[PDB]
Amino acid sequence: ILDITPCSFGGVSVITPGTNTSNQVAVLYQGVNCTEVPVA
Amino acid sequence: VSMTKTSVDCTMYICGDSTECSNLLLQYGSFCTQLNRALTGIAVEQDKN
Ligand SMILES: *[C@@H]1O[C@H](CO)[C@@H](O[C@@H]2O[C@H](CO)[C@@H](O)[C@H](O)[C@H]2NC(C)=O)[C@H](O)[C@H]1NC(C)=O
Ligand SMILES: *[C@@H]1O[C@H](CO)[C@@H](O)[C@H](O)[C@H]1NC(C)=O
Repeated sequence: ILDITPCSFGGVSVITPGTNTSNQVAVLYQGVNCTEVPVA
Repeated sequence: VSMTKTSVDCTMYICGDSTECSNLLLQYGSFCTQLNRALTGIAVEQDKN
């Protein structure tokens, strides 16, 4: 017997201080463990 | 004072990882985003509240 765990998905939210001020940004991957990022 | 912030992806709830049913949903178009704006609008006001 196999358990199927449908593949990890979640919201992509982007963070910006002042786009007017700078063109650098940071990201949130909502509801996903860090393991699933260097893996992904 | 508040209720649970739920976020739903309508493009995924209607069908998961089928590009096909997703390609069909683009013929309705706007309705998915209209609900995303709405559920963001409920979710954000839980912090405000
Ligand atoms: C992210 O997932 C990893 C597993 O891939 C979690 O690490 C496990 O934590 C438990 C409890 O300490 C250990 O028994 C396991 O040996 C750990 N697994 C590995 C492979 O190291 C980690 O806790 C998770 N992080 C979050 C924030 O959920
Ligand atoms: C943001 O825009 C104003 C003009 O409305 C400008 O004066 C200000 O320097 C800008 N901010 C940054 C960080 O450059």
